[PDB]
Amino acid sequence: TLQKQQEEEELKRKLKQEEDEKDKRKLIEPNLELHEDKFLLDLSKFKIYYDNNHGYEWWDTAYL
Amino acid sequence: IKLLGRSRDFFQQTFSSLSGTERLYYKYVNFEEAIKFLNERCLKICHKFFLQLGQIYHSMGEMSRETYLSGTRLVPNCPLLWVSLSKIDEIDVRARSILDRGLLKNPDDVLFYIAKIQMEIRLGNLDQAELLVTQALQKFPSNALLWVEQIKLFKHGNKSSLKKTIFQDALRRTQNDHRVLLEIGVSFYAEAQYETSLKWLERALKKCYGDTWVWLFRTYARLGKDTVDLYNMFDQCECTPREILLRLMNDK
Amino acid sequence: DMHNNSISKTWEGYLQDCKFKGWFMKVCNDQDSLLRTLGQFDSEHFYSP
Amino acid sequence: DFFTPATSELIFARRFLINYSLERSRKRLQKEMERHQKFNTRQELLSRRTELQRMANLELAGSQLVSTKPISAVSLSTDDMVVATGSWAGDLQVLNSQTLQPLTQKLDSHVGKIGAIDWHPDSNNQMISCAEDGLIKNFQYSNEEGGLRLLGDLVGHERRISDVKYHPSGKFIGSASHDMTWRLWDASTHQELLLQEGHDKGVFSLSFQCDGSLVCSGGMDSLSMLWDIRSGSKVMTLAGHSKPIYTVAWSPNGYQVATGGGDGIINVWDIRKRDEGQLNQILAHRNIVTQVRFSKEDGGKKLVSCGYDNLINVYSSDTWLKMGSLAGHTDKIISLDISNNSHFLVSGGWDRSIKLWN
Amino acid sequence: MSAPNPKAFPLADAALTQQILDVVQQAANLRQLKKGANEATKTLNRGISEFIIMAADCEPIEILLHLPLLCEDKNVPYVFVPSRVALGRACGVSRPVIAASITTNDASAIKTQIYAVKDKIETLLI
Repeated sequence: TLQKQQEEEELKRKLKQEEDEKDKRKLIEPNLELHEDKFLLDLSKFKIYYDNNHGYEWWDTAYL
Repeated sequence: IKLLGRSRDFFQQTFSSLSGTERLYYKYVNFEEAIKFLNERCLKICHKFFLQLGQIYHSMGEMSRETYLSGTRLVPNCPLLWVSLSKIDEIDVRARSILDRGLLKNPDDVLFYIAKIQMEIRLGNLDQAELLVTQALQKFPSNALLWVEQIKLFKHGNKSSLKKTIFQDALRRTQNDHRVLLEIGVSFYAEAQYETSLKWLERALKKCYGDTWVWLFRTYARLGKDTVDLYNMFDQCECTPREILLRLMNDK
Repeated sequence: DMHNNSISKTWEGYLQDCKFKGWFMKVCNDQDSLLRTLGQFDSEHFYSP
Repeated sequence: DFFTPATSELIFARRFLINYSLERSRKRLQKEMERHQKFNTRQELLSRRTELQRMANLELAGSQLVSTKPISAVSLSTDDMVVATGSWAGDLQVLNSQTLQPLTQKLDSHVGKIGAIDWHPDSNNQMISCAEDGLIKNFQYSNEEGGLRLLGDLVGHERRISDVKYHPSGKFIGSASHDMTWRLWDASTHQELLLQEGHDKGVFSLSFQCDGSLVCSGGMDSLSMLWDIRSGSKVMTLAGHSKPIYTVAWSPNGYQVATGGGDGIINVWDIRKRDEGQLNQILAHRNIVTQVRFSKEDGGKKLVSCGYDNLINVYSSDTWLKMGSLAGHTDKIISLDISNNSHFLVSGGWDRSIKLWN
Repeated sequence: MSAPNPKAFPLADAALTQQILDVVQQAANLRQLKKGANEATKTLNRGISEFIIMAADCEPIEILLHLPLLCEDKNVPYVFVPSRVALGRACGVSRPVIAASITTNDASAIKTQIYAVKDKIETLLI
């Protein structure tokens, strides 16, 4: 009789997983193809560049 | 019921309880019909029904160009959809982009060019029309009508030399085609030397169609007297047709 | 049933240096290992989602 | 190699540049800093998506006729109210943007083939045009007058001058031609401040930056060569291209640049990262590329590309995914600009119309 | 070579130049070619031309310099190849030939080679 309970466990778990997926989809709705990763703003690199410069771009840093 | 109708609405109604059928029916409902089309048509190609619509509103009048905007966007093949739509919008140009819009959708057909040419001609600037011609003609060239406007463009086309040679090639490329033959004979006519035109005129007639005859009898109208017999050939070329010929004759 | 199957040109053009020594047809099941498979030749962008 | 100083006062100008540069850039960079703070992923994720449809939306409204020749250069005065249109006829004129009916006035230049025509950065009553003859032109567009008129003349390219641009200052102008030298002039006095060398073929195209410090220099050798102005220092130089570069496009970002040319492929050169984030290849059209633009306001998001493909494109500033193509024309497409408000699109071409887009 | 004429607009390089002249000579054998300035000029007004070629080494350059102007008007691709004598040999003529013109035909067997060349031409014109 273990076949019935087992199939309920596997099937229900798979459904729960896929539903978690689509839930993440409409939830975000960075995606993947959307690559939205590159829309994100990292204070890390931008900043550490910023004061890393002597503070003004990297271009004219030579002068002052 | 047609030639009899030509001199029976109900018999078509019971014969109707009994797609070009309901079409000719709509043609009957013409001389108001708004319900007849908005119902008998709404079952139903459809493009002719659009035409008749924008004709109705057209003599009425904007809702016309509205419904063109409808059928056009619904069925982008028969050009006269746009040709009309534009042809209104031009008079109120924005019209071009309407032309081009529909064009790029086939585009690859024939007419839309001709449309665009004539629209420029009608509007002005023959000079671009030259371009449009030469382009579509490079593409197509076995297409006659192109050669027609090519020829018209020398009426006031004011480049005098090549007309000879062009009449030449316009002939030979096209497997000499009656429509051109006319157009040549005309360009003689609207200038002079009406007899010169004749050999062309008849020369096409042997390939026949009304678009000539009116000219033919304008030529006679400048010379004349063969009038009576050739009416037989007209009787072979087929409604009040004698009304038509004599009608358009009066235009000139 | 291929009547749904459709082929179309994307484009054609020039390239600084070919990273292809020889021509191989293959599969990568996802888009990712597929796009990555392009990206080993740095070719990812050639595909249009 | 030769590094030869001369003619101070431009160094003075360079002095000027520095002060103008750092400030704006600083402020600009600072502002970009601010945005990092906000983040809010799902805002952008929606907003981007929204714009996508509008971009997919855009349609031709009405076109026009202008001249009988290909229409070589179009543009908008910064107010987005008028189109500067020059062309192979050697003719200029200015048209009503939103609308297109007929025009302000059609004045024929004294030159016969017109590379590009460009608006003063502020007053917006003034234009500049690069020519076939080796002459550059400043004009006055008068009010709603047809008052297109000489504001002056500029001299000394011995080839066709393929491009000219106002420096975001407005005192400074540049021209890339063929003579394999790109020149930087004072607007006001109408005087050359610079003759730059260093392209092994003609110098085809030109771009400044928002911050005004960098001028990217496009050339006919497929080498996009970058220049600090104030020092006249070649900084970085970019071969992504086989066959000559045509459009040198610049982001309002000020840290990014696009290029297009004979290859039929666009590169996105992102500057600062400089190790490899470098370029990114956009397979672009086919059949060359003519002009490329970022949305002027908004820092640039959308990319607009005009090739001979007869199409015109829309690219995302980051995925650089091809979003949509717009069937615009019967013929090949020589030039384009875009509403600073990003709601319209103006193209011109061989087919000789000038077409407006939604 | 020499300092090429600043009036010379699009000027093919070698690898193209080959493909061009080779198409010319490929044409003369079918006498789908038409040679010489005046007779190019005819072909244009008649509108039957495919593309053009013009010797850019020519003596005073204006003598053909209407041809470009005429061509934008009729909208036809046109090039300059650097060596006239080369063009001359390539056309079947023993003697300098300043400008020469392909013509139009459908059944023309080469028709492809022609097209592919027009393609590679317009690419130059900006």
